[PDB]
Amino acid sequence: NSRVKEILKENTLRSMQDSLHFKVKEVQGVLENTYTSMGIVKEMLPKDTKREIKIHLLKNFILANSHVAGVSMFFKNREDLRLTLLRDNDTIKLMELGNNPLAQKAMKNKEISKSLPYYRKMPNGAEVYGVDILLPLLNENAQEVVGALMVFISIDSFSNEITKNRSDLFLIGVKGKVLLSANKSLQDKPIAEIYKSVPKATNEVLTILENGSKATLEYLDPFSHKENFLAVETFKMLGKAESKDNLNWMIALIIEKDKVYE
Amino acid sequence: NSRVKEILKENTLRSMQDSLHFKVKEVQGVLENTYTSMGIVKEMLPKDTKREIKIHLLKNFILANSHVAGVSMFFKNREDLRLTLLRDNDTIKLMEGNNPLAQKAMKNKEISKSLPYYRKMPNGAEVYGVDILLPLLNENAQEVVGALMVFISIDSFSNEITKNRSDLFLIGVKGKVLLSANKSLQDKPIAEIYKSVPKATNEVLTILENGSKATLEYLDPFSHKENFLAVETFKMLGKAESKDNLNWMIALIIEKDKV
Ligand SMILES: [Ca+2]
Ligand SMILES: [Cl-]
Ligand SMILES: [Zn+2]
Ligand SMILES: [Zn+2]
Ligand SMILES: [Zn+2]
Ligand SMILES: [Zn+2]
Ligand SMILES: [Zn+2]
Ligand SMILES: [Zn+2]
Ligand SMILES: [Zn+2]
Ligand SMILES: [Zn+2]
Ligand SMILES: [Zn+2]
Repeated sequence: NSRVKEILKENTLRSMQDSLHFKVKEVQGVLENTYTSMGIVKEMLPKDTKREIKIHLLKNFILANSHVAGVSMFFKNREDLRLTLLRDNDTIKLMELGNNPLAQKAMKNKEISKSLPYYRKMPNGAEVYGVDILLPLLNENAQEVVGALMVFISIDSFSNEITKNRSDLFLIGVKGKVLLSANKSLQDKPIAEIYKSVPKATNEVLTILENGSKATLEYLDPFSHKENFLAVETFKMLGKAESKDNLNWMIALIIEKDKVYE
Repeated sequence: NSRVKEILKENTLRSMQDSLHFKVKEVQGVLENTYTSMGIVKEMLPKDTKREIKIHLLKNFILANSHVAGVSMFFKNREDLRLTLLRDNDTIKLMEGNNPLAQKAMKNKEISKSLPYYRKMPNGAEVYGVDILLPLLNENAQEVVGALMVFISIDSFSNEITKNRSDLFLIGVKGKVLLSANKSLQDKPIAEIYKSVPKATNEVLTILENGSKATLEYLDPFSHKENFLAVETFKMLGKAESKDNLNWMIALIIEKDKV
Protein backbone atom coordinates (compact mmCIF):
# COMPACT_ATOMS: atom_id res chain seq x y z
CA ASN A 1 0.00 0.00 0.00
CA SER A 2 2.65 2.52 1.04
CA ARG A 3 3.65 2.70 -2.64
CA VAL A 4 0.58 4.93 -2.95
CA LYS A 5 2.06 7.32 -0.39
CA GLU A 6 5.27 7.11 -2.43
CA ILE A 7 3.56 8.28 -5.62
CA LEU A 8 1.76 11.00 -3.65
CA LYS A 9 5.24 12.03 -2.50
CA GLU A 10 6.60 12.04 -6.06
CA ASN A 11 3.70 14.17 -7.28
CA THR A 12 3.85 16.55 -4.31
CA LEU A 13 7.59 17.19 -4.69
CA ARG A 14 7.14 17.99 -8.39
CA SER A 15 4.52 20.67 -7.77
CA MET A 16 6.36 22.08 -4.75
CA GLN A 17 9.41 22.79 -6.91
CA ASP A 18 7.31 24.25 -9.73
CA SER A 19 5.38 26.34 -7.20
CA LEU A 20 8.61 27.33 -5.45
CA HIS A 21 10.32 28.09 -8.76
CA PHE A 22 7.61 30.62 -9.62
CA LYS A 23 7.86 32.30 -6.20
CA VAL A 24 11.60 32.73 -6.79
CA LYS A 25 11.23 34.28 -10.25
CA GLU A 26 8.50 36.53 -8.82
CA VAL A 27 10.64 37.83 -5.95
CA GLN A 28 13.82 38.01 -8.04
CA GLY A 29 11.87 39.69 -10.84
CA VAL A 30 10.69 42.31 -8.35
CA LEU A 31 14.26 42.96 -7.22
CA GLU A 32 15.27 43.17 -10.89
CA ASN A 33 12.65 45.84 -11.58
CA THR A 34 14.16 47.95 -8.80
CA TYR A 35 17.72 47.51 -10.08
CA THR A 36 16.59 48.41 -13.60
CA SER A 37 14.87 51.48 -12.16
CA MET A 38 18.02 52.34 -10.19
CA GLY A 39 20.19 52.23 -13.31
CA ILE A 40 17.96 54.88 -14.87
CA VAL A 41 18.28 57.11 -11.79
CA LYS A 42 22.05 56.47 -11.78
CA GLU A 43 22.18 57.57 -15.42
CA MET A 44 20.13 60.77 -15.08
CA LEU A 45 20.96 62.05 -11.57
CA PRO A 46 24.50 63.25 -12.49
CA LYS A 47 23.37 64.91 -15.74
CA ASP A 48 23.31 68.69 -16.06
CA THR A 49 19.89 69.20 -14.43
CA LYS A 50 18.73 71.45 -11.62
CA ARG A 51 18.26 70.31 -8.03
CA GLU A 52 14.46 70.16 -8.16
CA ILE A 53 14.55 67.78 -11.13
CA LYS A 54 16.87 65.47 -9.18
CA ILE A 55 14.46 65.53 -6.23
CA HIS A 56 11.62 65.01 -8.70
CA LEU A 57 13.52 61.91 -9.85
CA LEU A 58 14.13 60.40 -6.40
CA LYS A 59 10.50 60.92 -5.36
CA ASN A 60 9.18 59.21 -8.49
CA PHE A 61 11.67 56.36 -8.01
CA ILE A 62 10.19 55.67 -4.56
CA LEU A 63 6.61 56.00 -5.83
CA ALA A 64 7.15 53.39 -8.55
CA ASN A 65 9.05 50.90 -6.33
CA SER A 66 6.77 49.80 -3.49
CA HIS A 67 9.49 47.61 -1.97
CA VAL A 68 11.91 50.56 -1.71
CA ALA A 69 11.59 52.27 1.67
CA GLY A 70 14.36 54.85 1.23
CA VAL A 71 16.88 56.39 -1.16
CA SER A 72 19.86 58.65 -0.52
CA MET A 73 21.78 60.81 -2.99
CA PHE A 74 25.31 62.11 -2.40
CA PHE A 75 27.46 64.39 -4.56
CA LYS A 76 31.08 65.19 -3.76
CA ASN A 77 31.09 68.82 -4.92
CA ARG A 78 27.46 69.94 -4.41
CA GLU A 79 26.30 70.41 -0.81
CA ASP A 80 22.65 70.85 -1.82
CA LEU A 81 22.67 67.35 -3.36
CA ARG A 82 23.07 65.39 -0.11
CA LEU A 83 19.55 64.19 0.63
CA THR A 84 17.81 61.17 2.14
CA LEU A 85 14.21 60.31 1.24
CA LEU A 86 12.47 57.87 3.59
CA ARG A 87 9.02 56.37 3.13
CA ASP A 88 6.67 57.85 5.75
CA ASN A 89 3.37 56.79 4.15
CA ASP A 90 4.43 59.61 1.89
CA THR A 91 8.03 60.84 1.48
CA ILE A 92 10.07 62.84 4.01
CA LYS A 93 13.24 64.50 2.72
CA LEU A 94 16.14 64.89 5.17
CA MET A 95 19.16 66.99 4.23
CA GLU A 96 22.64 65.77 5.16
CA LEU A 97 26.37 61.99 4.13
CA GLY A 98 30.01 61.75 3.06
CA ASN A 99 31.19 60.04 6.23
CA ASN A 100 28.54 57.36 5.67
CA PRO A 101 30.48 54.14 4.93
CA LEU A 102 27.73 53.08 2.50
CA ALA A 103 28.23 56.18 0.34
CA GLN A 104 31.98 55.53 0.41
CA LYS A 105 31.53 51.88 -0.59
CA ALA A 106 29.18 52.88 -3.42
CA MET A 107 31.84 55.13 -4.97
CA LYS A 108 34.60 52.48 -4.89
CA ASN A 109 32.66 49.77 -6.77
CA LYS A 110 31.68 50.02 -10.43
CA GLU A 111 29.05 47.29 -10.13
CA ILE A 112 25.90 47.36 -8.03
CA SER A 113 26.78 46.37 -4.46
CA LYS A 114 24.98 45.72 -1.19
CA SER A 115 25.25 45.75 2.59
CA LEU A 116 23.77 43.15 4.92
CA PRO A 117 20.24 42.99 6.37
CA TYR A 118 19.66 45.38 9.26
CA TYR A 119 16.94 47.28 11.10
CA ARG A 120 16.49 50.96 10.19
CA LYS A 121 14.59 53.34 12.47
CA MET A 122 12.04 55.09 10.25
CA PRO A 123 10.45 58.55 10.57
CA ASN A 124 7.45 57.08 12.43
CA GLY A 125 9.74 55.43 14.99
CA ALA A 126 9.07 51.96 13.59
CA GLU A 127 11.78 49.43 12.74
CA VAL A 128 12.04 48.18 9.15
CA TYR A 129 14.25 45.18 8.41
CA GLY A 130 16.00 45.82 5.11
CA VAL A 131 19.20 46.00 3.09
CA ASP A 132 21.06 48.71 1.18
CA ILE A 133 21.79 48.63 -2.56
CA LEU A 134 24.60 50.85 -3.82
CA LEU A 135 25.68 52.42 -7.13
CA PRO A 136 28.23 55.08 -8.09
CA LEU A 137 27.38 58.30 -9.92
CA LEU A 138 29.49 59.42 -12.89
CA ASN A 139 29.91 62.72 -14.71
CA GLU A 140 29.12 63.29 -18.39
CA ASN A 141 31.98 61.39 -20.06
CA ALA A 142 31.94 58.70 -17.31
CA GLN A 143 35.43 59.94 -16.39
CA GLU A 144 34.91 60.78 -12.71
CA VAL A 145 33.01 59.34 -9.79
CA VAL A 146 31.01 62.33 -8.55
CA GLY A 147 28.50 60.89 -6.10
CA ALA A 148 26.64 57.92 -4.70
CA LEU A 149 23.15 56.42 -4.91
CA MET A 150 22.00 54.35 -1.92
CA VAL A 151 18.69 52.47 -1.94
CA PHE A 152 17.14 50.97 1.19
CA ILE A 153 15.03 47.96 0.21
CA SER A 154 12.51 46.87 2.83
CA ILE A 155 12.66 43.13 3.42
CA ASP A 156 9.50 43.42 5.53
CA SER A 157 7.63 44.74 2.48
CA PHE A 158 7.95 41.33 0.81
CA SER A 159 5.32 40.04 3.25
CA ASN A 160 2.91 40.41 0.32
CA GLU A 161 4.76 37.66 -1.56
CA ILE A 162 5.94 35.49 1.36
CA THR A 163 3.52 35.71 4.30
CA LYS A 164 0.27 37.28 3.06
CA ASN A 165 -2.47 34.64 3.32
CA ARG A 166 0.06 31.82 3.72
CA SER A 167 2.69 30.51 6.11
CA ASP A 168 4.62 27.91 4.08
CA LEU A 169 7.47 30.10 2.78
CA PHE A 170 10.73 31.44 4.18
CA LEU A 171 13.14 33.99 2.72
CA ILE A 172 16.72 33.13 3.70
CA GLY A 173 19.79 35.30 3.25
CA VAL A 174 23.52 34.67 3.38
CA LYS A 175 24.85 32.36 6.10
CA GLY A 176 21.33 30.97 6.45
CA LYS A 177 19.82 34.04 8.12
CA VAL A 178 16.01 34.08 8.16
CA LEU A 179 15.05 37.32 6.42
CA LEU A 180 11.26 36.84 6.44
CA SER A 181 8.97 34.09 7.70
CA ALA A 182 5.41 33.79 8.98
CA ASN A 183 6.95 33.20 12.42
CA LYS A 184 7.93 36.79 13.13
CA SER A 185 10.30 35.86 15.97
CA LEU A 186 12.61 34.07 13.51
CA GLN A 187 13.67 37.17 11.57
CA ASP A 188 17.40 37.98 11.65
CA LYS A 189 18.16 34.58 13.25
CA PRO A 190 20.18 31.75 11.66
CA ILE A 191 18.63 28.42 10.72
CA ALA A 192 21.54 26.56 12.34
CA GLU A 193 20.14 27.81 15.67
CA ILE A 194 16.41 27.72 14.89
CA TYR A 195 16.59 24.18 13.49
CA LYS A 196 19.52 22.80 15.48
CA SER A 197 17.35 19.78 16.35
CA VAL A 198 17.78 18.64 12.72
CA PRO A 199 21.43 19.48 11.97
CA LYS A 200 21.69 17.09 9.01
CA ALA A 201 18.77 18.81 7.27
CA THR A 202 20.07 22.30 8.10
CA ASN A 203 23.59 21.44 6.93
CA GLU A 204 22.25 20.35 3.54
CA VAL A 205 20.20 23.54 3.20
CA LEU A 206 23.21 25.67 4.15
CA THR A 207 25.40 23.76 1.68
CA ILE A 208 22.74 24.27 -1.00
CA LEU A 209 22.72 27.98 -0.12
CA GLU A 210 26.50 28.35 -0.30
CA ASN A 211 26.70 26.53 -3.64
CA GLY A 212 23.67 28.22 -5.19
CA SER A 213 21.77 25.02 -5.97
CA LYS A 214 18.31 23.65 -5.16
CA ALA A 215 16.96 20.51 -3.52
CA THR A 216 14.07 18.79 -1.77
CA LEU A 217 14.23 17.01 1.58
CA GLU A 218 12.28 16.07 4.71
CA TYR A 219 12.59 17.24 8.30
CA LEU A 220 10.65 17.15 11.55
CA ASP A 221 9.50 20.69 12.31
CA PRO A 222 10.37 21.68 15.90
CA PHE A 223 7.38 24.04 16.16
CA SER A 224 4.58 21.84 14.79
CA HIS A 225 6.24 18.49 15.63
CA LYS A 226 5.05 17.30 12.20
CA GLU A 227 7.27 16.10 9.37
CA ASN A 228 7.42 18.47 6.40
CA PHE A 229 8.30 18.13 2.77
CA LEU A 230 10.88 20.86 2.17
CA ALA A 231 11.87 22.43 -1.16
CA VAL A 232 14.63 25.04 -1.35
CA GLU A 233 15.78 27.12 -4.31
CA THR A 234 18.52 29.74 -4.35
CA PHE A 235 18.76 32.78 -6.61
CA LYS A 236 21.15 35.66 -7.20
CA MET A 237 19.57 38.50 -5.23
CA LEU A 238 21.26 41.30 -7.22
CA GLY A 239 19.87 39.88 -10.48
CA LYS A 240 21.81 39.63 -13.75
CA ALA A 241 24.55 41.91 -12.40
CA GLU A 242 28.08 40.50 -12.43
CA SER A 243 29.10 41.69 -8.98
CA LYS A 244 31.25 40.60 -6.05
CA ASP A 245 28.15 41.14 -3.90
CA ASN A 246 25.59 39.30 -6.08
CA LEU A 247 25.28 36.44 -3.61
CA ASN A 248 22.65 33.75 -3.13
CA TRP A 249 19.33 34.22 -1.41
CA MET A 250 17.01 31.28 -0.87
CA ILE A 251 13.28 30.63 -0.67
CA ALA A 252 12.01 27.57 1.20
CA LEU A 253 8.60 25.96 0.75
CA ILE A 254 7.23 23.44 3.26
CA ILE A 255 4.30 21.03 3.09
CA GLU A 256 3.40 18.86 6.08
CA LYS A 257 3.38 15.25 4.88
CA ASP A 258 0.13 14.37 6.69
CA LYS A 259 -1.96 16.69 4.50
CA VAL A 260 -0.77 14.77 1.43
CA TYR A 261 -1.40 11.27 2.80
CA GLU A 262 -4.99 10.00 2.90
CA ASN B 1 -8.08 -0.84 -6.96
CA SER B 2 -11.11 1.47 -7.18
CA ARG B 3 -10.51 4.24 -4.63
CA VAL B 4 -6.75 3.88 -5.14
CA LYS B 5 -6.95 4.58 -8.87
CA GLU B 6 -9.24 7.56 -8.22
CA ILE B 7 -6.81 8.93 -5.63
CA LEU B 8 -3.87 8.50 -8.01
CA LYS B 9 -5.67 9.83 -11.09
CA GLU B 10 -6.93 13.09 -9.60
CA ASN B 11 -3.82 13.74 -7.49
CA THR B 12 -1.56 13.36 -10.54
CA LEU B 13 -3.89 15.52 -12.63
CA ARG B 14 -3.92 18.15 -9.88
CA SER B 15 -0.11 18.15 -9.81
CA MET B 16 -0.13 18.45 -13.61
CA GLN B 17 -2.63 21.33 -13.48
CA ASP B 18 -0.82 23.25 -10.73
CA SER B 19 2.51 22.86 -12.53
CA LEU B 20 1.08 24.32 -15.75
CA HIS B 21 -0.51 27.12 -13.72
CA PHE B 22 2.83 28.17 -12.21
CA LYS B 23 4.58 28.01 -15.59
CA VAL B 24 1.88 30.27 -17.06
CA LYS B 25 2.37 32.61 -14.11
CA GLU B 26 6.13 32.58 -14.69
CA VAL B 27 5.78 33.49 -18.37
CA GLN B 28 3.25 36.30 -17.98
CA GLY B 29 5.30 37.61 -15.06
CA VAL B 30 8.35 37.83 -17.31
CA LEU B 31 6.19 39.65 -19.87
CA GLU B 32 4.64 42.08 -17.38
CA ASN B 33 8.00 43.02 -15.89
CA THR B 34 9.15 43.69 -19.45
CA TYR B 35 6.04 45.83 -19.96
CA THR B 36 6.73 47.73 -16.74
CA SER B 37 10.27 48.39 -17.98
CA MET B 38 8.87 49.48 -21.35
CA GLY B 39 6.50 51.94 -19.70
CA ILE B 40 9.51 53.53 -18.01
CA VAL B 41 11.36 53.91 -21.32
CA LYS B 42 8.11 55.26 -22.79
CA GLU B 43 7.92 58.09 -20.24
CA MET B 44 11.62 59.03 -20.18
CA LEU B 45 12.17 59.21 -23.96
CA PRO B 46 10.14 62.42 -24.57
CA LYS B 47 11.84 64.18 -21.65
CA ASP B 48 14.42 66.85 -22.46
CA THR B 49 17.62 64.85 -22.91
CA LYS B 50 20.43 64.52 -25.43
CA ARG B 51 20.41 61.94 -28.22
CA GLU B 52 23.23 60.06 -26.47
CA ILE B 53 21.13 59.73 -23.31
CA LYS B 54 18.09 58.35 -25.14
CA ILE B 55 20.29 55.84 -26.98
CA HIS B 56 21.98 54.55 -23.85
CA LEU B 57 18.63 54.17 -22.08
CA LEU B 58 17.32 52.09 -24.98
CA LYS B 59 20.60 50.15 -24.91
CA ASN B 60 20.19 49.59 -21.16
CA PHE B 61 16.56 48.58 -21.73
CA ILE B 62 17.48 45.78 -24.15
CA LEU B 63 20.19 44.43 -21.85
CA ALA B 64 17.92 44.36 -18.79
CA ASN B 65 15.06 42.54 -20.57
CA SER B 66 16.52 39.33 -21.98
CA HIS B 67 13.39 38.53 -24.02
CA VAL B 68 13.61 41.75 -26.05
CA ALA B 69 15.72 41.23 -29.16
CA GLY B 70 15.14 44.69 -30.65
CA VAL B 71 13.82 48.16 -29.92
CA SER B 72 13.23 51.21 -32.10
CA MET B 73 12.11 54.79 -31.54
CA PHE B 74 10.70 57.36 -33.94
CA PHE B 75 10.09 61.05 -33.25
CA LYS B 76 7.84 63.10 -35.52
CA ASN B 77 10.06 66.19 -35.13
CA ARG B 78 13.52 64.72 -34.35
CA GLU B 79 14.95 62.94 -37.38
CA ASP B 80 18.11 62.20 -35.38
CA LEU B 81 15.86 60.11 -33.09
CA ARG B 82 14.75 57.54 -35.70
CA LEU B 83 16.79 54.53 -34.64
CA THR B 84 16.68 50.76 -34.23
CA LEU B 85 18.74 48.79 -31.70
CA LEU B 86 19.07 45.06 -32.38
CA ARG B 87 20.93 42.22 -30.73
CA ASP B 88 23.99 41.33 -32.80
CA ASN B 89 25.89 39.03 -30.44
CA ASP B 90 26.05 42.43 -28.74
CA THR B 91 23.93 45.51 -29.62
CA ILE B 92 24.11 47.30 -32.98
CA LYS B 93 22.68 50.77 -33.66
CA LEU B 94 20.98 51.26 -37.03
CA MET B 95 19.11 54.19 -38.56
CA GLU B 96 15.65 54.20 -40.15
CA GLY B 97 8.05 55.38 -39.29
CA ASN B 98 6.10 54.09 -42.28
CA ASN B 99 4.82 51.14 -40.22
CA PRO B 100 0.99 51.23 -40.34
CA LEU B 101 0.88 49.89 -36.77
CA ALA B 102 3.08 52.73 -35.53
CA GLN B 103 0.70 55.15 -37.24
CA LYS B 104 -2.19 53.22 -35.69
CA ALA B 105 -0.55 53.36 -32.26
CA MET B 106 0.25 57.07 -32.54
CA LYS B 107 -3.01 58.34 -34.04
CA ASN B 108 -5.16 56.32 -31.60
CA LYS B 109 -2.92 56.68 -28.50
CA GLU B 110 -3.34 52.91 -28.02
CA ILE B 111 -0.89 50.05 -27.68
CA SER B 112 -0.79 47.81 -30.74
CA LYS B 113 1.06 44.59 -31.52
CA SER B 114 2.02 42.90 -34.77
CA LEU B 115 1.42 39.32 -35.77
CA PRO B 116 4.22 36.84 -35.04
CA TYR B 117 6.79 36.90 -37.82
CA TYR B 118 10.41 36.05 -38.61
CA ARG B 119 12.88 38.93 -38.33
CA LYS B 120 16.30 38.60 -39.95
CA MET B 121 18.81 39.76 -37.35
CA PRO B 122 22.15 41.51 -37.94
CA ASN B 123 24.17 38.28 -37.69
CA GLY B 124 21.97 36.59 -40.32
CA ALA B 125 19.93 34.56 -37.83
CA GLU B 126 16.14 34.52 -38.05
CA VAL B 127 14.18 35.13 -34.84
CA TYR B 128 10.47 34.40 -34.43
CA GLY B 129 8.84 37.17 -32.45
CA VAL B 130 6.30 39.96 -32.11
CA ASP B 131 6.36 43.76 -32.32
CA ILE B 132 4.72 45.86 -29.59
CA LEU B 133 4.32 49.54 -30.49
CA LEU B 134 3.60 52.34 -28.03
CA PRO B 135 2.86 56.03 -28.62
CA LEU B 136 5.22 58.67 -27.27
CA LEU B 137 3.74 61.84 -25.77
CA ASN B 138 5.08 65.22 -24.70
CA GLU B 139 5.74 66.25 -21.10
CA ASN B 140 2.23 67.70 -20.81
CA ALA B 141 0.83 64.35 -22.03
CA GLN B 142 -1.58 65.84 -24.58
CA GLU B 143 0.11 65.40 -27.99
CA VAL B 144 1.76 62.37 -29.59
CA VAL B 145 5.35 63.09 -30.61
CA GLY B 146 6.66 59.66 -31.62
CA ALA B 147 6.53 55.90 -31.24
CA LEU B 148 8.43 53.15 -29.44
CA MET B 149 8.78 49.68 -30.98
CA VAL B 150 9.78 46.65 -28.91
CA PHE B 151 10.52 43.38 -30.72
CA ILE B 152 9.89 40.56 -28.24
CA SER B 153 11.60 37.28 -29.13
CA ILE B 154 9.10 34.44 -28.88
CA ASP B 155 12.00 32.04 -29.40
CA SER B 156 13.70 33.43 -26.29
CA PHE B 157 10.94 31.96 -24.10
CA SER B 158 12.29 28.47 -24.86
CA ASN B 159 14.31 28.87 -21.65
CA GLU B 160 11.03 28.70 -19.70
CA ILE B 161 9.02 26.40 -21.99
CA THR B 162 11.19 24.32 -24.32
CA LYS B 163 14.63 23.89 -22.75
CA ASN B 164 15.32 20.47 -21.23
CA ARG B 165 11.78 19.23 -21.92
CA SER B 166 9.33 18.40 -24.70
CA ASP B 167 6.00 18.33 -22.80
CA LEU B 168 5.15 22.04 -23.14
CA PHE B 169 3.75 24.08 -26.02
CA LEU B 170 3.06 27.80 -26.39
CA ILE B 171 -0.02 28.52 -28.51
CA GLY B 172 -0.98 31.89 -29.95
CA VAL B 173 -4.00 33.40 -31.67
CA LYS B 174 -6.22 30.87 -33.45
CA GLY B 175 -4.14 27.90 -32.36
CA LYS B 176 -0.91 29.05 -34.01
CA VAL B 177 2.04 27.10 -32.59
CA LEU B 178 4.42 29.81 -31.36
CA LEU B 179 6.93 27.61 -29.52
CA SER B 180 7.43 23.85 -29.44
CA ALA B 181 10.15 21.27 -28.89
CA ASN B 182 9.30 20.08 -32.41
CA LYS B 183 10.51 23.16 -34.27
CA SER B 184 8.85 22.19 -37.57
CA LEU B 185 5.48 23.00 -35.98
CA GLN B 186 6.27 26.66 -35.25
CA ASP B 187 4.01 29.16 -37.03
CA LYS B 188 1.59 26.36 -38.01
CA PRO B 189 -1.95 26.06 -36.60
CA ILE B 190 -2.97 23.12 -34.43
CA ALA B 191 -6.15 22.67 -36.48
CA GLU B 192 -4.06 21.30 -39.37
CA ILE B 193 -1.28 19.66 -37.33
CA TYR B 194 -3.85 17.68 -35.31
CA LYS B 195 -6.69 17.52 -37.84
CA SER B 196 -7.11 13.84 -36.93
CA VAL B 197 -8.48 14.96 -33.54
CA PRO B 198 -10.96 17.78 -34.26
CA LYS B 199 -12.71 17.21 -30.93
CA ALA B 200 -9.62 18.19 -28.92
CA THR B 201 -8.37 20.94 -31.24
CA ASN B 202 -11.81 22.56 -31.33
CA GLU B 203 -11.88 22.39 -27.53
CA VAL B 204 -8.43 23.99 -27.44
CA LEU B 205 -9.50 26.78 -29.80
CA THR B 206 -12.68 27.42 -27.81
CA ILE B 207 -10.65 27.58 -24.60
CA LEU B 208 -8.31 29.98 -26.41
CA GLU B 209 -11.20 32.23 -27.47
CA ASN B 210 -12.93 32.12 -24.07
CA GLY B 211 -9.77 32.74 -22.04
CA SER B 212 -10.53 29.59 -20.06
CA LYS B 213 -8.58 26.52 -18.92
CA ALA B 214 -9.29 22.81 -18.92
CA THR B 215 -7.86 19.30 -18.89
CA LEU B 216 -8.78 16.78 -21.58
CA GLU B 217 -7.49 13.60 -23.20
CA TYR B 218 -6.62 12.79 -26.80
CA LEU B 219 -4.78 10.20 -28.87
CA ASP B 220 -1.63 11.84 -30.23
CA PRO B 221 -1.24 10.77 -33.90
CA PHE B 222 2.52 11.38 -33.70
CA SER B 223 3.40 9.28 -30.65
CA HIS B 224 0.31 7.05 -31.04
CA LYS B 225 -0.19 7.32 -27.27
CA GLU B 226 -3.15 8.36 -25.13
CA ASN B 227 -2.21 11.62 -23.41
CA PHE B 228 -3.87 14.01 -21.03
CA LEU B 229 -3.75 17.65 -22.09
CA ALA B 230 -3.87 20.56 -19.65
CA VAL B 231 -4.28 24.00 -21.21
CA GLU B 232 -4.44 27.46 -19.65
CA THR B 233 -4.72 30.85 -21.34
CA PHE B 234 -3.42 34.28 -20.43
CA LYS B 235 -3.50 37.84 -21.75
CA MET B 236 -0.23 38.28 -23.64
CA LEU B 237 -0.10 42.09 -23.35
CA GLY B 238 -0.55 41.82 -19.59
CA LYS B 239 -3.08 44.14 -17.97
CA ALA B 240 -3.07 46.60 -20.88
CA GLU B 241 -6.62 47.51 -21.88
CA SER B 242 -6.44 47.02 -25.64
CA LYS B 243 -8.28 45.10 -28.35
CA ASP B 244 -4.88 43.68 -29.37
CA ASN B 245 -4.45 41.99 -25.95
CA LEU B 246 -5.45 38.54 -27.16
CA ASN B 247 -5.07 35.32 -25.21
CA TRP B 248 -2.05 33.08 -25.52
CA MET B 249 -1.96 29.55 -24.16
CA ILE B 250 0.51 27.08 -22.66
CA ALA B 251 -0.32 23.40 -23.13
CA LEU B 252 1.05 20.49 -21.10
CA ILE B 253 0.85 16.85 -22.22
CA ILE B 254 1.32 13.98 -19.78
CA GLU B 255 1.20 10.43 -21.12
CA LYS B 256 -1.84 8.63 -19.73
CA ASP B 257 0.50 5.80 -18.71
CA LYS B 258 1.96 7.85 -15.85
CA VAL B 259 -1.49 8.28 -14.29
CA1 LIG C 1 7.35 22.46 -14.60
CL1 LIG D 1 -0.20 36.55 -31.65
ZN1 LIG E 1 8.01 66.37 -8.69
ZN1 LIG F 1 10.23 63.27 -14.78
ZN1 LIG G 1 5.70 43.16 -4.27
ZN1 LIG H 1 8.97 9.93 9.33
ZN1 LIG I 1 -12.35 11.27 -10.54
ZN1 LIG J 1 -4.09 29.04 -13.39
ZN1 LIG K 1 13.35 34.54 -19.16
ZN1 LIG L 1 12.05 29.40 -14.95
ZN1 LIG M 1 3.88 4.65 -22.10
